[PDB]
Amino acid sequence: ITSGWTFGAGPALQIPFPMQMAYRFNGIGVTQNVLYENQKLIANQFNSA
Amino acid sequence: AYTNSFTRGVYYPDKVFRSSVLHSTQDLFLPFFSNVTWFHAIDNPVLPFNDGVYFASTEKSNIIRGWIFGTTLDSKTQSLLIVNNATNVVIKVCEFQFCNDPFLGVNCTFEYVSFKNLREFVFKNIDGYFKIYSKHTPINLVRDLPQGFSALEPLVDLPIGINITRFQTLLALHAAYYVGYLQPRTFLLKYNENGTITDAVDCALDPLSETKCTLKSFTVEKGIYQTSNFRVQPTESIVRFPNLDITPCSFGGVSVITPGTNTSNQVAVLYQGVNCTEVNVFQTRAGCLIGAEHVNNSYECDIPIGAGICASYQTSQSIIAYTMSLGAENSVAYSNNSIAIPTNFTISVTTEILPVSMTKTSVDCTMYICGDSTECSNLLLQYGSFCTQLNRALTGIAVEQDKNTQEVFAQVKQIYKTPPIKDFGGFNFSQILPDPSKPSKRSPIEDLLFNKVTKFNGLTVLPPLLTDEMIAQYTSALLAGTITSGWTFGAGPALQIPFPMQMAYRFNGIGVTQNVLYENQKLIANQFNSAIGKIQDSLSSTPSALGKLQDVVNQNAQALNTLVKQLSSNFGAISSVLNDILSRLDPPEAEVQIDRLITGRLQSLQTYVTQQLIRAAEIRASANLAATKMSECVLGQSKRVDFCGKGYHLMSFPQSAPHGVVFLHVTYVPAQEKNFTTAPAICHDGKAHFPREGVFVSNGTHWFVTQRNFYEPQIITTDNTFVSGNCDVVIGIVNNTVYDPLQPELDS
Repeated sequence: ITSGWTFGAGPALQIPFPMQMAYRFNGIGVTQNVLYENQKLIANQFNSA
Repeated sequence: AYTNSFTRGVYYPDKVFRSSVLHSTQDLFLPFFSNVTWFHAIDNPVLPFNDGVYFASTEKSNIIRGWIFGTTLDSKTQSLLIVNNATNVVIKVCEFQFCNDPFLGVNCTFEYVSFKNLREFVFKNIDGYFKIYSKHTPINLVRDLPQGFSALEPLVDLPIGINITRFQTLLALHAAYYVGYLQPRTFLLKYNENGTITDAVDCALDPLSETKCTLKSFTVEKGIYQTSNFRVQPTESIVRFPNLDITPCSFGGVSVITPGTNTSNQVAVLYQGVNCTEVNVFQTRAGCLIGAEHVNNSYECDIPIGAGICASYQTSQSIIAYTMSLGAENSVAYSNNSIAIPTNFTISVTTEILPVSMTKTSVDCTMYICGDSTECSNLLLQYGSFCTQLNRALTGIAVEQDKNTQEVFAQVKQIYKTPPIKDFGGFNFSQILPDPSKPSKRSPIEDLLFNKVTKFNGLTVLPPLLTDEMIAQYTSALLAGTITSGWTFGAGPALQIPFPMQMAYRFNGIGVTQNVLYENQKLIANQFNSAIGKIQDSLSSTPSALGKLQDVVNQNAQALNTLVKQLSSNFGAISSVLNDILSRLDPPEAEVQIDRLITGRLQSLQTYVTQQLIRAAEIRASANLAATKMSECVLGQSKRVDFCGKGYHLMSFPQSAPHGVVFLHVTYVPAQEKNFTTAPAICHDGKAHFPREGVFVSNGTHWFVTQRNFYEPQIITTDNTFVSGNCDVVIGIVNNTVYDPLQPELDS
């Protein structure tokens, strides 16, 4: 949770959670701004889930 | 506690010429704690007796001259009474008029008629005969006799055993006694071919010797073992039988912890499941310990004992107990405006070992069970073809082995070769490259592996079909194709692409700009060469890699030895030699002896094939995994996390091993990091801006953009940014300006 996947092969590097989530979303093939424009609703959905 | 005829006192039970082989024999021998003083008659005369002397010192005599005695100081029993003419003797329990005090001058047969020359004697009255053994060396000092390891070699004798009195090996040419303290147990011997051999070993000096005899070996290796189960002493029966509740007594194994023999010899003992209150003392949950203490400092596990506690040879080094330690703790600073970035890299080399196959054997059921006896056959045929179906199954697994080998190493269609010029842009691949100068065509690391890595009763071994030579040919061809053509040849025809842009492609595969390689070529080459050198040295130094292969080799050898040994038992039969069997004792109980033979080989050879079959299942899963790794990580590049080495994989080369395979992984690792600050977005002209790739950072007075695996600031333009939406909805935008790249062309 603290360092994403960075620590898996080297020294851990701090990085904000929303930026990590944006990296994940770009990984799946969606532009990053979508996360920013809906982050509150996404967090609500995640808590409900 | 050793003061010698040395570890003689092992007499030779018979003349059977065992040679260079282990065998432990239980016989009549002598107990511990033999001490004695020197007295007056109101410095070693006749000893506490049996036949000779004790266990450690040095001498050489020319001393003894005279005698008037009895060997038991009686002369009614066998005295050292010399009316024995050295060719014929007299020994008299033969009843003559005995004088109660002996004298000296100025029927009881040897021909057959009335000693540091360590000739043992004979008065072992198994039905009344007489004889002598013989060996030789002398006494001029405290005790002695010499050293070796085995019994000697056979020429002429007539053996029945001994009854004289002074425990042996004897004292002569080429007040009260003194002897030492010896433990009686079995005695292991090793009759070398040349016959320069004297000694043996005991089993219960201490748990060290207990392991020594339990493992049936001498070079006890570092580890933990359990000897014969220590039944908790049932001093008396239970008061429960006829003529509030009662619970039976416990029991448990006795465990021994020890370092290597050459390392040291001090040993501790572990008791399993027992309570010390109910039996140095170290009370623990596991049980009782000696030499161990609750020590504040801790380490990782080195010699595991169990129950969440591990012991090691530690403070010099001694057997101590410590609580488990996982590792150091760490934490990081996470904030809404924090970020870390690396700046430097490095190159690493790792290895990997896997088994590939196992040897093939065969067994001839009919002769193994019958000994090639017509009577045995015409009795045995009534049962069935179970042995034949066993042979069928064995043949099936034998062919399956070669099937697996061919499957794993049949992934190439065409062979290649390297050009005579080895100009490879500074890279020195001569290490893993085969050398024609050697008698074989293997690389020096393969040669180092080959040097470092080092029956007639119907048993047969089937040689395989593939040889080391063309296995090496296959490996060399694969390496040459890989280096010459990259990964293109794995999908179609051969295409030539040089190494520099080959590695440029590899770097680009992991999101790294290709100019980095061109701007660091010499550094990367030097790092690679140093890594190759250090892996040569590491593999030349550490010998602990080959354990996986050694395990299966020793497993098969042990199984074969066990099945061979099990034949020699009697299973209740009067004899084990079939010829004497049918000559004397018929098959009312030779039919039960062949029944127990066939059923004992049902378990033992169905389990030959059964643990060899579970072993085949394990080796087949291993071969499947090996082929998968071959194809995925050798013919291409894998995006899987930690599937092949640690880090970001770049290159892979396979190497051949006896019944195994060797891999080298080349990975990329970041080295140096620095702190920075970042923000999500920028609002220059009231409009939101986002990075096309990378991330936005600031040095404090300026703002830049760079990739996510290497630090390289860049000026913010519209080439790497795009517009989407206004600046109100987003959170954390900044009031910075983006430089317009079209204006300095428009003004010009």
